[PDB]
Amino acid sequence: MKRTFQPSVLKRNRSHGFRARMATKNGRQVLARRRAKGRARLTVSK
Amino acid sequence: AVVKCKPTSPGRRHVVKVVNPELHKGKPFAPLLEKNSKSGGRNNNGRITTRHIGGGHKQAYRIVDFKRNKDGIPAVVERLEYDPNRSANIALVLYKDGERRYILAPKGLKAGDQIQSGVDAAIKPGNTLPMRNIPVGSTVHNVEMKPGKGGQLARSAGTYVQIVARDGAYVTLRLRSGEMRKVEADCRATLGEVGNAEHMLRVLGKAGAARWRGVRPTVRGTAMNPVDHPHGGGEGRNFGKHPVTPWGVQTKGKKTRSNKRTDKFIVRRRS
RNA sequence: AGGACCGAACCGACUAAUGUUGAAAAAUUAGCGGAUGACUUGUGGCUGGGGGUGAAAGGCCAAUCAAACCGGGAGAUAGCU
RNA sequence: GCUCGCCGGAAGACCAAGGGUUCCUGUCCAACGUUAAUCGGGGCAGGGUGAGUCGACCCCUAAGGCGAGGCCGAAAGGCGUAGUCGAUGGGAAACAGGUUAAUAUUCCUGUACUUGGUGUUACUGCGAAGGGGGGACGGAGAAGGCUAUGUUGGCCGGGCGACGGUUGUCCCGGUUUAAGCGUGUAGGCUGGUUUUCCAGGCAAAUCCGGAAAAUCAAGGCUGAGGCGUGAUGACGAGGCACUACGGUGCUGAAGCAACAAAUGCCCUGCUUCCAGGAAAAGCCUCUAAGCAUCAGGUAACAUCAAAUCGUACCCCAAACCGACACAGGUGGUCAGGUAGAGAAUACCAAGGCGCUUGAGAGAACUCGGGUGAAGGAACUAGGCAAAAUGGUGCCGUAACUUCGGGAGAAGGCACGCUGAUAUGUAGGUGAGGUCCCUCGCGGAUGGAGCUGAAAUCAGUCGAAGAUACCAGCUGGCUGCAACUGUUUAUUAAAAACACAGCACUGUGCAAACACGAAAGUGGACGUAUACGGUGUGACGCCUGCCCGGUGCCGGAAGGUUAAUU
RNA sequence: AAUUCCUUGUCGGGUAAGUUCCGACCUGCACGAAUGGCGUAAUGAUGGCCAGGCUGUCUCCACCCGAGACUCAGUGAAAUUGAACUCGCUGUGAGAUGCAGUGUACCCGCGGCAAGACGGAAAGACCCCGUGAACCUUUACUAUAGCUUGACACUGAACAU
Repeated sequence: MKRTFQPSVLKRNRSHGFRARMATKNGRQVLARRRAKGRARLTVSK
Repeated sequence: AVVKCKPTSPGRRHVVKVVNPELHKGKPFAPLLEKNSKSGGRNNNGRITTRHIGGGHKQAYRIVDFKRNKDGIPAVVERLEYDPNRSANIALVLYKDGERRYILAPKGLKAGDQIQSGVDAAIKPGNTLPMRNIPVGSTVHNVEMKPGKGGQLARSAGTYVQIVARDGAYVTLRLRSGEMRKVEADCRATLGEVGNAEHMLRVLGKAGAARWRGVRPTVRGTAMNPVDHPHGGGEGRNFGKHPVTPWGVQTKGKKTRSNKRTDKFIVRRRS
């Protein structure tokens, strides 16, 4: 059966990547929350 | 010509074709082509603003000259061509100076017929002059509403307006809708009628033919649920309310013209 | 020529049996429908929650939809267990 | 290692996506592996991915995204111009062989090719963020000409048979060779050449386009494949010396022809149809501003450079998505033999597997199958299921019908093998030879050889000849919907939704309408034979009466009536 | 009749027998003409009915081939579970393994069946309740976007009646 996750690193980075997060006010707030929480992986970049 | 196909299959019984052998059986003039990407009825916000639009055959836009501002230069018709962007056929005309342009094809315009624009042009089909010099009571098409911007009225397959009066700097027109509108007596109009009159007698014959034109299916509204449409649902076919648009407007007589800006060029709105 | 015919791939899912702590959170087996088209498919893109999209079933919108998910208001309120 | 069995339009091979060392070697068996395990995609260690030509990067753009200014918006921010990003598309060039335990069009051998920089020489009008050309494009169909590939024969080498026969019309195997360069063919498109003039191509233009003359018909472009060269080579079944029987040096014969033939190439073609079929750059040209005993441009030769990243391995799967070593899902490419219409199906090749618990027993019952006396739907909600029909050709085929259909209606006959017709026919292919010739990949003639149906007659075996796999049950009455289609992913595929068609109504363009506090966008680069909404739902015969109510469209005398005053 | 309550309407057809089916009758409970009416060739994995053929669908099952079940070795779950030394009957308490009376019954396994343990599974979807929700409807109430009316403002000039 066709499942939900069909991986594509291009669509992954364009949708949740670092530059995609830094391109909007709210995306930058996501990084701020993850930095404050102490996340080791801020994004899905690599 | 109008021809009824034979019922060799369900979907060809009622199809009626409009074949015209005079049309060019070749490629169009490339310098006058442009990309025309489809929209699906969606606007810059990506929302469906006009329903029932989607798919269809790829189309290239032909740059048609609706202004006809090359005055004093005769032009000969090279060939009649099929235009997918409109119901009427277009004509590739060659000016004496070597310039080529597309124009709407009038009723009886053929290859080799000469045309001309300007005030000193002759009163014959295809010629474009200001309505000041057009005799009253004549039939014209591709009429300008404001001098110099381009024809906007009577551009469809077999449409035409009739100049019924000329009072001053204005002239009165009988539009194909029956509306009696008046425009300035400096707007250019082309003599004759747009020639594809048989375009109305065409019968698609099947659903797929409408999808070729980019027309998506129309869901009625009584077949929906109330959350989707006022006509909504009901156990069976009830429909116990006044006919109404989506978004709640009558659709059965309610006039919705609320311009009030012109309010002057209209005389006999219609009917 | 054909939203033409028979029929593989491909796309579908009408019947039956099995399975039902399954091999599988919807499949398998035998048959079944369409199969040049309103077809199908890869890649990328757009539409964002009272909104989208919908050949319209209240269907679908990440195994979740008569108003998604996450967080917050929040220890909502609960004359009920 | 010898057998057996399975896949073989894959259960084989090569990739993308994705994963990210799972690849190779050695070593280990606690855990992981649904059992054991010496084994492993497990643990530990080491090793392994070599590019001017493959791909990415790069140049160019599509959808779309961002967006200097700008417009708009309480703020956030939204839209969008110039621009700049963005492939799933366009854009220069490498082939064969050999080689590693693991990489290769990347290393080696051989043979090549492309784009740039610099320099020299010679001849020179060079120059764009501009103009034009080109790039540049649909569906279906039709053949024709070719190749991949295959078959047979010939040739070379080997073999003479575990059991009757097998020195012959016998058996096994091999018979391979690229890009590039040269030739420019089948065939496709186009009439060329020169001069003069011009409201056009934002200015210019020798270019494009247009006009009027003269002169010739042979000019050119495109173009598979073939042939030649590449190649006195490489490869090569098998040998000769080493041979730890793990492999290495040398040598290594034949290496042709015919036929058949693609869904691949000529073909971005040809024909035809309507639903009328991307963009930009590279590239080819045109000149402007400007620069000329310069600079630049063209050709030849020489020389330099072509970086950087990816390259292992899996990739219909045990390595990706599914929590699993999960009967699921996953795009592209390669496409052998016999039979066959066929990529169906059966059996096989290359190659790869026997699916990570086995042994025994041969109860009930369950699952998946086979056969069945007599009867034959008596079963049951219901012929559910099963059984049955099944192919080709010929004959033949009703009601009804929108004259297309219904229809493969129904139903009936014949199908194998052998021989002859005919030592292999009709047909297809086509050599030598001959003749012609603008002497070429030419034409005509010629018919060798190769290939090869179908039919008839006769004979013959079996219970059965479309013998297997494969492969319509049919007919009659009737409701609903015209039809093909669409739908509740995951209990409903339908009489429901669409549908062509019909009608009403709105909309004169800054259209109605819709998304948007707005700008603006869609509608539409459309203009009433258009667009939106509503209902109905092919077609045919039709669609009657009622405007009191509600709504809508109009109208006015009067009454009533808001803010305001 | 996809519509007919009475109703298996009545008659006829088909069957030995037909609440279905087909054809008529009309007494249309409660058809009806674009929320279309009546027909309609073709089409349909569509609904209903009747035939031929076919058969293990059945009368009525029998045998056989395989995969499980069974035994051995290895590995090794699950739901459930107040505790159990966990029988029948009649009665009792509102359908008893557990109380009363009585009967029967050596202790423990394996293979099977599924009547009960009101068996397991999911705080019943029916029903009612809550001054609980959520969506939906409308000539329910109150509001409101939008559309629309006018006044003032952006907004001025003269002329005539």
